[PDB]
Amino acid sequence: NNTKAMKHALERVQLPWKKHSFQEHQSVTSETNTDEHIKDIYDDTERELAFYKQSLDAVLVARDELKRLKVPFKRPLDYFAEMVKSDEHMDKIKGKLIEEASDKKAREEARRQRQLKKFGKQVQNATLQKRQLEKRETLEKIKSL
Amino acid sequence: MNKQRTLLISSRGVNYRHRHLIQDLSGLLPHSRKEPKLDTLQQLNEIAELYNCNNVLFFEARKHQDLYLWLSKPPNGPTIKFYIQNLHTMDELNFTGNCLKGSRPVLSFDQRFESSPHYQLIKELLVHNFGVPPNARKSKPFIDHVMSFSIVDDKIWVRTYEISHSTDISLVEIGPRFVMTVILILEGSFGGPKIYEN
Amino acid sequence: TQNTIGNIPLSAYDEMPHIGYDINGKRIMRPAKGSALDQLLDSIELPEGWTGLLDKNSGSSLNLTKEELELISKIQRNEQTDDSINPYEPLIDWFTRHEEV
Repeated sequence: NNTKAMKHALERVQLPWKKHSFQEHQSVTSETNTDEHIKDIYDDTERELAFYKQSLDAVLVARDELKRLKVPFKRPLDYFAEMVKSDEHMDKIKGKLIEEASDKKAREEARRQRQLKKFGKQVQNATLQKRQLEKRETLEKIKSL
Repeated sequence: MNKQRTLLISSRGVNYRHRHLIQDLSGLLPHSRKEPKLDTLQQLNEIAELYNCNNVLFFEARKHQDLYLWLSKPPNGPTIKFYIQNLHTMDELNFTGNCLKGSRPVLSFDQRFESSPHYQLIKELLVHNFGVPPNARKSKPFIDHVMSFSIVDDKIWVRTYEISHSTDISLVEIGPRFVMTVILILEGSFGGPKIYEN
Repeated sequence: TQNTIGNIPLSAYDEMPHIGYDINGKRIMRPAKGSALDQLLDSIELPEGWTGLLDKNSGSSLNLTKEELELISKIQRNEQTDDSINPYEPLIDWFTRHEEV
């Protein structure tokens, strides 16, 4: 595996990015980070965080570079175009999220209605006792004079 | 300044998951051309010439389990074969994506890309192959999604994330995600001596 | 393209004075600020180029030119399309020129 072949291939393929504005390149090399600091890639959780950080570094670099240039960065949200995910896909995802929320609400109601039914008689008795005690206290205070 | 085009070709046997992956790749890349099928290998270069296309992506598959990908410059450039194993399609509801179709992508390459000449070669190939030209016919002005590439354990991982703001920015994972290995590198487009072999 | 918008319904941008953003991200101000009389005239007597669907670059109807309509009509009734070619070229017998031995 001689490096000369790929070196010659690069000599023809490599473009003079350094001699042109970063807008043409539109690529950020997140160097200085060897990506060896990922804790237990096999955990399936730290790998995602490492990729998120590596992408955030490039995002910040691109934001700074494009702010150096005059190309707008933020989407005004007033420009409507063909989103990669069709409106049907977004509606389906919203429906899935609503289904998850409904499941959470159903669990909350299942963990409250049974207790309310069980304590309904106790709640009524406690309320009646409290009201009667308040009435007796008021009557005694009136009679105390 | 930068101007590039990509040709998408899929051989018989591409399952619906791989077909959806190719379709969403063609949507993320606005300078992409799609072809019906391919049968047999050097003919691929002619197809790119018919469209004056500067790049070609071929999704080979020996069996309908393991996807394979070829990235090359059709005229006389080298080609690299990727043995993709993991694959997540664009039709997954776990990721919420409002990315503009064909908008400018932002790349993210770690230091491993510069650690070897062939790593640099693949980095450049991804940069110009996946980097939409600023003045592409079907591109879009605003920037809404970014592309993340990280290589660990000798294989390159591909991730994509959408950007978001608030009333200072945040991003959420979008698009397909998979892992690609380096199998074989050829000096020429679908030919020549085998420079590198794992 | 010149508009950067895909196959999305034109219902949007009706209230705004622009139609999307072209390449490099600048507003495409709406030029179809016609008059009521012009709209009514084009409604009863539809223009020869009238096609119904609107253009992505402006709210005005994407009226087709008379040349395009001529080609459409030629195709629609089995007329010649690639003009300037003789439909009755003589049979140049290239193979008969040679003789077998």
